Amino acid sequence: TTIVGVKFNNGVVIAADTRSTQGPIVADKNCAKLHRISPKIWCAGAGTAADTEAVTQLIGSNIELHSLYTSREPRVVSALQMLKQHLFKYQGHIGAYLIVAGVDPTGSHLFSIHAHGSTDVGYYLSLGSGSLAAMAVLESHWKQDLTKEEAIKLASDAIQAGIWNDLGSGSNVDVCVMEIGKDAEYLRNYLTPNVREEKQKSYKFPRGTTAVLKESIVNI
Amino acid sequence: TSIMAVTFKDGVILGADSRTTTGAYIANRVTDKLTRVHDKIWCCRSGSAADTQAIADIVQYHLELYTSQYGTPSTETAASVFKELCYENKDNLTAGIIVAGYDDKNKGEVYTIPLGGSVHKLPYAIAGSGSTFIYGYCDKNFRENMSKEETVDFIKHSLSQAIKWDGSSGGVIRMVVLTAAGVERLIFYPDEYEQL
Amino acid sequence: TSIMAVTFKDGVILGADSRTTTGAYIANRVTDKLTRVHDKIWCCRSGSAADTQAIADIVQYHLELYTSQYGTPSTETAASVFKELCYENKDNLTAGIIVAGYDDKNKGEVYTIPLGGSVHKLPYAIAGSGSTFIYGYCDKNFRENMSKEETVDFIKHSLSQAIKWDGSSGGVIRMVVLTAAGVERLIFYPDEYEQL
Amino acid sequence: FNPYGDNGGTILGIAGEDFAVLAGDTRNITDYSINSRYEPKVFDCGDNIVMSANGFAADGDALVKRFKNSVKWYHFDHNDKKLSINSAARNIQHLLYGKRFFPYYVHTIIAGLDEDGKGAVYSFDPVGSYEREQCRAGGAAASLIMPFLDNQVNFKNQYEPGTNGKVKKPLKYLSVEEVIKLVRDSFTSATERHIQVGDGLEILIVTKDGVRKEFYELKRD
Amino acid sequence: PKFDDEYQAQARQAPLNPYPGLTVTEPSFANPAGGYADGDLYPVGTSHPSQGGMIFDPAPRREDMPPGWMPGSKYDEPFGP
Amino acid sequence: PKFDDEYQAQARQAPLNPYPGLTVTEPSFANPAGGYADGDLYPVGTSHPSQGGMIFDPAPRREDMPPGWMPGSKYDEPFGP
Amino acid sequence: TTTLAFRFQGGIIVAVDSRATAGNWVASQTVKKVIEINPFLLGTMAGGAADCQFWETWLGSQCRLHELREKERISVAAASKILSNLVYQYKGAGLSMGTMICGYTRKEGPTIYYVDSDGTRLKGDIFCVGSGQTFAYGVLDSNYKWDLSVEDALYLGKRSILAAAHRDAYSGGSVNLYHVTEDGWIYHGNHDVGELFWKVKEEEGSFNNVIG
Amino acid sequence: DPSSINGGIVVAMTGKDCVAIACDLRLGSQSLGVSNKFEKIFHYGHVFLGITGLATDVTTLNEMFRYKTNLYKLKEERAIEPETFTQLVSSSLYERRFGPYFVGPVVAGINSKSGKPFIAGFDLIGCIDEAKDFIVSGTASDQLFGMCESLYEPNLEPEDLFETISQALLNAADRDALSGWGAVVYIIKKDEVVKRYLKMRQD
Amino acid sequence: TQQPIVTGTSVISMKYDNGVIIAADNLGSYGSLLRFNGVERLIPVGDNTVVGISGDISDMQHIERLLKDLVTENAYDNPLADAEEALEPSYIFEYLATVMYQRRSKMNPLWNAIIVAGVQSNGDQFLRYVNLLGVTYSSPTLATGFGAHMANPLLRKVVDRESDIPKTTVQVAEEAIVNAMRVLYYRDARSSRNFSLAIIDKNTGLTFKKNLQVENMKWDFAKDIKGYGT
Amino acid sequence: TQQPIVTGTSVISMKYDNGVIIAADNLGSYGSLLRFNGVERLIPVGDNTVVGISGDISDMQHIERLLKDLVTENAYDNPLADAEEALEPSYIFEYLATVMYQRRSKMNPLWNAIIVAGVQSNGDQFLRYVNLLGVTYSSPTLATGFGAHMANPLLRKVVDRESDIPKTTVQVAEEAIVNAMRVLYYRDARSSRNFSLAIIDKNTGLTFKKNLQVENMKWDFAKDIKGYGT
Repeated sequence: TTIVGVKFNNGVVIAADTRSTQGPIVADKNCAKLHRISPKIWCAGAGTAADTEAVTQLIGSNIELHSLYTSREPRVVSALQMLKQHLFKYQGHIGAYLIVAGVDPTGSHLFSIHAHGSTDVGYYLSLGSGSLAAMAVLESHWKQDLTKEEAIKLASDAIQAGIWNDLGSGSNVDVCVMEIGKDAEYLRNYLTPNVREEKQKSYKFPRGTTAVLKESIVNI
Repeated sequence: TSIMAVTFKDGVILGADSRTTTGAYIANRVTDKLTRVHDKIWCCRSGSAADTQAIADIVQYHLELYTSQYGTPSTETAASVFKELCYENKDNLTAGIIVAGYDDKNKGEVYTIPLGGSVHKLPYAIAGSGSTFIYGYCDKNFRENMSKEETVDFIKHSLSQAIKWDGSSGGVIRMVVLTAAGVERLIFYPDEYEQL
Repeated sequence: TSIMAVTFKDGVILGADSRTTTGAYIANRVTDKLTRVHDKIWCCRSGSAADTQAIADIVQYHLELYTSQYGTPSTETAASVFKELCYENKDNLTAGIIVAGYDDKNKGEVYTIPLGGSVHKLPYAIAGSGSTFIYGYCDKNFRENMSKEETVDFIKHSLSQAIKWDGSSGGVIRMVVLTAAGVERLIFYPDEYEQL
Repeated sequence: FNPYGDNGGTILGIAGEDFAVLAGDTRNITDYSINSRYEPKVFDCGDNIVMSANGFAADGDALVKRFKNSVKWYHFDHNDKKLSINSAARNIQHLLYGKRFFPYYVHTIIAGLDEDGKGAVYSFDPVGSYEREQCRAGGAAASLIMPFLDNQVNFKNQYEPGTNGKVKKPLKYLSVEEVIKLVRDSFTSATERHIQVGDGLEILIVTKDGVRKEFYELKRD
Repeated sequence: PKFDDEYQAQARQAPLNPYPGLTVTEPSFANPAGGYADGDLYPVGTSHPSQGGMIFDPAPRREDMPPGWMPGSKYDEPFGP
Repeated sequence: PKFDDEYQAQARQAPLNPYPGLTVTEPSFANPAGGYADGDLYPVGTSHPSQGGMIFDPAPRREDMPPGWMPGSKYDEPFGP
Repeated sequence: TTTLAFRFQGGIIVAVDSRATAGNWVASQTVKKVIEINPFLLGTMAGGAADCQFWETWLGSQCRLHELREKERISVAAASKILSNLVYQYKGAGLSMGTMICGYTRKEGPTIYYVDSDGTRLKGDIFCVGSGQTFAYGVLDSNYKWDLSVEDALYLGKRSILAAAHRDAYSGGSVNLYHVTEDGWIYHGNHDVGELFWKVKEEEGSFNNVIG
Repeated sequence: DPSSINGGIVVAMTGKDCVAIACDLRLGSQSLGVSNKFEKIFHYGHVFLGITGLATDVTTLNEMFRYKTNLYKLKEERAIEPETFTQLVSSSLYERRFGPYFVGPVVAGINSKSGKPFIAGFDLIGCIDEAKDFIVSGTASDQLFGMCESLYEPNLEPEDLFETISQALLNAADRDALSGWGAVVYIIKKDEVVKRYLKMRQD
Repeated sequence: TQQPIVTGTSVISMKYDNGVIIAADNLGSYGSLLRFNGVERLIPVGDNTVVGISGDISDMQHIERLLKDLVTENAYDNPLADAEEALEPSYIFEYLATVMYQRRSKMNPLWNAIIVAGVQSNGDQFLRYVNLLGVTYSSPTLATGFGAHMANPLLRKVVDRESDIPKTTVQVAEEAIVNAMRVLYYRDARSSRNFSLAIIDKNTGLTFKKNLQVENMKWDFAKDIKGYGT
Repeated sequence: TQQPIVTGTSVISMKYDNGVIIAADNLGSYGSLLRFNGVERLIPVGDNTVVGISGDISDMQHIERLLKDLVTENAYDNPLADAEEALEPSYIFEYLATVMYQRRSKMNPLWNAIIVAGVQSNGDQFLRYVNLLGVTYSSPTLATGFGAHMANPLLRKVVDRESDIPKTTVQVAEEAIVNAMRVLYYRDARSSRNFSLAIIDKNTGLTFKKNLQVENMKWDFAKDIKGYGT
C-alpha cells in the first residue's frame, strides 16, 4: 500500500495506489483504497485491511448520525477524536493505520491515526509499505502553498514512486481533492500507467474439451 | 525525545524537540509535543504516544469539569489528576509526563511524573530518552530565579546538546513561556540552536 | 564506571572513579581502574573486569616484547594491539577500553575502543556507565590546548557529575597526568569534588 | 544469525524435439524492495548447456562458480571434450549433496540437448535429487506458471470434442516459436499476479545450431 | 540504547494460541499439565505414556507479529522497513 | 538503566542439559528433530503414534544458576544476597 | 508416497507411485521411485528423495566394486546391511529414507529387506512403505497369496498402489511396476492413476462411492 | 492449520452476462481423504456462496446464512441481492473479529434488476474483495490465480465460460495435494442455473 | 561478529554518463547514541575505485585493512602495477564478495553492506553491491540501509534504466546525490549533517569531496503545527 | 505493581530503653540512575508513630495517602481522638498489613517494605515489619533492603535480645543508627549521603531530624592502592 496526503494552499489532496495483495499474490488489481467518512472527509488505511474497513464504516455511520443530530457539517477533528478513542479502547488489537484528510468550516485538515490511538498533524503524510518511497518524493518536492495543480501532480508522483519502487504497491493511482470552497473531487484511476500486456494467443478451448459426468438444472 | 521545563523569575519555560521516531525512521520531524491542558497549565508528553495522548484528553476533560464546577485549577490539581490516571492504570500505561504551569500565588511550577507514576516538584525537569545526555549540563548550569532570556538560552543549549547526542531527538526546538503576561510560543531551527 | 581521558597542552590526563559494583552492592569502593601498560601509555578498563584484565596482561606482554625487539612503542601501537586482541575475540570478549599515552613526537594522544572493537582518535574520550550523563557537559566545556590546571578541573567537574548521577560510579576520583615531566598520580576525595 | 534469504526469482525449463528453452525473470528482490531490474539468472554455460540456480542469490552464485570450476577441471582432464547433459546433472547432484547438512537453498535447472539430440531439462532440489523432465518451472511463481504449462504443453485435462471424455487430445510437438509464445504468456501472467516477477524476461534457446538468447520486457511495477 | 518508538508501530506481541478463538489449540488445553498427585494415581506417573513432503523446499508466529495481525488475514505493513 | 557487574559475579549461565555429561538427557537427543521428508515416510507424518504423592509438599534450573554450578554439587554463594 | 513389494511363487512384485510433493504444491507427478542397483537388485525409495536417490546411487558403486573384486554379485542381505549401517551412522543428522532392497540371488532366492532412516533392517515377505502404506496393506493383506500367477500378482500390486493413491493425498501420480525374476528384474511399465482408476472401477465395479 | 486441514477449492468467473462458480468435492483431514461429496457451493435464492476453509465453519456459516437470508426474504418479501448478500456476509464475518471463522467465502450471482454479473471474495474476518473478472480461494489459491489469469478473458459466452472455468479448476486441482476427487461447476444465468460434475483424476 | 554495535547507516551511489558518484555520512552510531561523528566510510582503493561500507564499524576497519593489503600485495613483483595489471573495481569487488560469502558460510559474518564503485580500464562503469550474506547485484543506482528505500527512488527517478546513463551528466547526478543526502538526513534518525562524496570519472579520475554539509534544509513550515489533533 | 521502577533503597530502625529510632536516606533511584534526591520516606502518622517505607516510590505515596486518610477517618465522631482512642502504632501497622496482604492475594501487590515504629499509649515500644507479600515480624532491630544484611548486624551488636533494650540509651542507639547509615552509604550503591532520622520516645515524643549528613567518611586509605596485582 502507498498512501499520501498533501495539504496545499486551499485544501488537501489524498492519493493511493490500487494493488491489493494477499501474501505475494495480487488478489485484486484495482482495489479502491480511498474511503468516505463524509462528503468532505476521506481516509485511506493500512495494516489489517478488514479492521480498517470496519472502523471506517463505523466512524462514517456515527459521523453521519451526529451531523444529522447537530445539523452541522462534520469536523475532521470529530472523526479524529472518535476514531482514535475507538482505536485506543482495544489497545491496538484492531490494527488499523489511517491517513484521514478532509475539509470543514475550520479549514483543511490532514491527520494520521495509528492502531494504538496516537495521531499526528501533518502537511504531507505517507503510509503503507511504500511509505518511505513516497515520503522521499514528498520531502524532495513539497513546498508551502502549493497550487491545486501542483498538489495533485506532487501527490500523484509520490504514489507513482511508491508504485515503481515497492512490490506491495502497483497498478493505478487514485486521487481525491478536497478544497475549501467546494465539493470534493474523487479521481478514480487518475493515472493508469500499468496497462496490461497483450496475449500472444487466445487460449479459448474448443467447446467439448472438458469431460462432464453429469448435467442438471437447478430449481433456485 | 528531549523535553524540559525550567522555572524562572517571571514564570516557567517549557520546551521540547520536534522529532518523533518509529525505529530508525523519522515518521514525523516537526511534531509539537507541548500540550495545553489548561489556560496556564501545559503538560508535555514522553513515552507511548497513544498512552500520553489518551491521558492528556482525559486530563483535559477532568480539568475542564473542575474549572466549571470548582473554579480554576492549579498546576498541582492538574498533576494530581495525571497521577491518579497514570497510577490507577500503571500496568497498562507507559507514560512519563512533565506538567508545568503558572499560578499567580505560586508563580511558575513544574511537576515531573516519571514512568513509575510518582509526583515530584522540581525547579527544573528534563525527560525523554535524550535527557540522559544533559543531566550533567543542566545540573551544572541551572540557577534559581533566572531571567527570561537566560532561561531561554539555558533551555536552548540543553536541548541543543540533547539533540546532538540522541538519535531519537531532533528537529526544531519549540518552547512555551508561561508568565503573567501570557503564553508565548517560541521556535528555534537547527541552523540556529546547532551553532551555539 | 566513569572513565575519562583529556589531551591538553603539555600532554594527556587520564582519570577514573574508584567504585566497583556487583549489582547494587559496592564490592570494592577504592579500586584503581587505571593500568600502566607501558612507561608513558596507560589504559582504562571498562566493561567486564575479567576480560579487561586479561586483555591488559596480554597487551603488556606484547608491548614489552615489542619494546625489547623494536624499541619503544607509541600509543598507537598499544591501541592497535588492544584492537587486534579485542576484535579477534570480539564474540568472547566484552571489554571497552580507552588508551592514553604521551610520546614526544605526538605529545599526548587518546584512543578509545568501544565495545565493538573499533579504534578512534579523539581530543578527549569518556567511557563507562556514568559517561552517558556527562556527554553534554564535556562537549560544551572541552577546549583545545587547556593548561594542566584547567584540564584537571575539567576532569574533576565531569567525573563529579558522572558520580553524582550514576549509582555505579563513585568513590575517589583518580587521575594520572602524562607529560614530558613524568607521570603524576592525583587523587580527589568525595568531600573535595562533591562540594564543587 | 540467519544465514539464508530469498531473492524472489523464477525460472522455467521446457524441452521438446529439436530444442530446449530455459527462461527466467531478471528481477532481484530483498523483502519488498527491488534490488535491481536486470540481474540475469539464466546463464549460457558453454558446451551447449544452459544453467540457472534460482533461489537464494548468494548460494546460486556459489554453486554456479563451483560448477564452472568442476566443468573446467573436466575439460583440463578429459582433453577439452564436450560435457554431456547427464554428466553435468550428476556433477551438480554431487555438488549439492556435498553440503547435505548445510544446503544450497537454490532450485537449480540445467537444460540442453542429450546425447541423442533430444531436448533435456534436469531440475534439482536444494539437496540434490535431479529428475529429467519435459518441462519444469521453479522459484517464487512456480505454482502460478506450472499448471498452465501442463495444460498447454501436455494437454492435461483436455479431451477431443464429441468423444464425451473418452479420447484425450494427442500430444503433438510444439515448435520452438510456439514454446516462446507460451513462455511469454506464462511469464506475463506470473508478472501480473505475482509481485516478484515483473521486471524482465530472458530466454535462452538451446539447439544444435547453438545457444541463442532473447530478451523481453515485463511490467516492472 | 533503544530507538524510542513513540507510536508503538514497531510493537510486537503462556505462549500465544497460533489460531485464536479455537480452544482446541490453546496451549493450556492442549497441555493442561495434569494435577499435583498424578504420580500417585498412575503407575508410570503419567496418565498417557510433519507437513514436509518428499521434495525439500526453503506462516508467521503470532508472538513475532503485531497484535492487530490475524493469521491468514490480508495485512499491509503500515510503514514496512 | 542496569547496574554494572564488572566481576560478572551475577552473570548467569539451545536449552541446557539438566544433568551435564549424560547424553541420554541431551535436548537434541531426548527430542531429536524429525527428518525433512518424514511426512512422506510415515502416514501421519510422525515416526511414533511425575513426582509427589497424596501429600502436597509446599531443584534449581541450570539455565539461571552461575556457570560454575554443577547440579547436585556443594555450592556456597560467593557474594550473598 | 506409496511403495510395496511382496514375495510370491514367481518372484517379487515391486510397485510405487510417481507423485512428489512439497507442502500442498505437487512438485511433480513423474518421479521414478525405484533405483536400479543392478540387473538383479532393486531399491525402492520413499521419504526424502535426495537422501534415497544419492545414497542408493552410491550403493550402486559399492555393488560395482563388489563384483569387480569378488567376481560374484552382492547379496541382498549384504547390500541392505551396507545401506542400514550407512543410514544408521547418520541417525539424528536428518536423513529421511524408507527403502525396500528387493533382489534375487542363487543362494538366497527372492528376498526383500526393509531399511529406513532409524536404522532398522527387516527381512520379510510383504512390505508397504510411505505415507500411503496402510492403504496398500489393507488390500495386500486381504488379497495376497503365495501362489498368485504373475499376471495376478502384477494386478494386485497395481490395485494396492491404486487404493493408496485414491485415499492418500501424497500418493497419486502413476504406478510403476517391477517384477524381480529368477534371471533379473522386468519393468512392467508405467500406469497413470487418472486412467487406471477408471479402468479398475469399470472392470472390478469397486469404488462404488465415486461418482461416475 | 485450520484453513488448510480440510482443503478444498472455490473459483468464480464472470461471463458477458453470466457467472460461473466451481469447487472441488474432496473432504479430508490432511493426508486422509474422507468424503468425495462435500459440496462447498451453497445458494440462497439467486445468489451463490462458495466457502472454503475449516469444514465445521463451512457448515456453520451455511446454516447461519440460510437463517439470515430466509428472514431477509420473509420480512423484505424479496430475495437478497448479490451486493446486499456480500455486505451481510462481510458484517457477519467481522462480528467474530477476535474469534473468527476460518473460512474463505466467495459470493457469485447476478443482480436481478441490473442483470449485471457480480462476484466477491473475503478473508477470514470479512475484508470484501470485489473483482470484475474472477475470484479464487482455497488451498490451491495461487495455482488457480495463475491458471485463471492465463486463461480468462472478458465477455465469455456461457459455453466458453464453462470451458475456461472447468479447465482452470481441473488444472489447478491436479497440482494441489489436498484438492480433488471431482468438481462441480455452476453456470448461472438470469433465468436458469446449470450444475455440472467434472471428470478428473481421483488421486 | 553476531551483532553490530557501532554502525554507519547508509551509502548511496549512481552511475552517470562518464563515471560513478558515491556518498556516505560520517556518523557512526552506538545504538541510538550518535557517538562518533568523524568516521570515514568511503575507502579509495585507487584512482579508479572507491569502496563504500555500512554496518559494523569495526568490520569496516577490518575490510579497509584488507583493501590496503590487496593494494600492497598487488604491487609485489608487478612492474606494471601502476598503469596496467592494476587493481580494477571488478577485482576488488570479487575479492570482497568471496571473503564476505566465506565468512557467511563459517557462521562468522562481516555485518557490512559494501558498494564497490569505479570504472574499468575499458571505461565501463563498475557499480555493484554485496552484503553480509554474500548477495551481490548491479544496478544504475545502489543504496544501503535506509538509502535502499528513501534515497534509491530519488536516484532511480534520474536514471531508471541502462538507457538513461549516457543522458546523465556530472551535475545532474551530483544534484541527485545531494538531494538524496538531504532527504536521508530529514528522515533517517541514524544519519548526520556531514557527509563525504566521491566522484570517479573515466576522464578526470577520482575526486573525493570530504566533509560536505547538508544545506537548503526546509524547516520554516514547522511553526504552524500545533500538536496532535487540536 | 508487576515491577518497581523508582525505588527507595533501605530503612533501618531499632528500639532502645525508652523508644524507637528509625532512619532512611532521601534518594529515589530510577534503576542505576540516582534520579530523585529529595524524597521523604519516613512518614509520621502522629506523635507516637513513624512509618518507614521502601520499594516503589509511587506505591509509597499511595500508602502515605492511605495513612493520611486513616488519620482523617479516625478524627470523625471521636471527641477523644486527640488523647485516647488515637491511632496507636499497632492499629496503623495492622491496617497496612491487611492492605498489603489483600493486594498480594489479588495479584496486584504494593511493591513496598514497610517498618511501622512507635510506642503504644501504655509506653511499650512498637516495631514491626511488613513487605509486599504480607510477611510480618517484630524484632529489637529491623531493616529493609541492604539494611537487612549490612546494617542489621551492626544494630544487633547493640541489642541482640529483648533483655538488652533497657540497657540501651538514646545516645548509644542513635550512634549505632548513624554508623549503620554510614556503612550503608559505603557499601550500598543505591544509597545517598543525605538521610532523615526520627526518634519516638515514650517521654519526649516524636523528634524528626531531617536531611542529616553522613560524616566521618574514611577515604584517605585509598591513596595506597595502585592497581590490580602489581
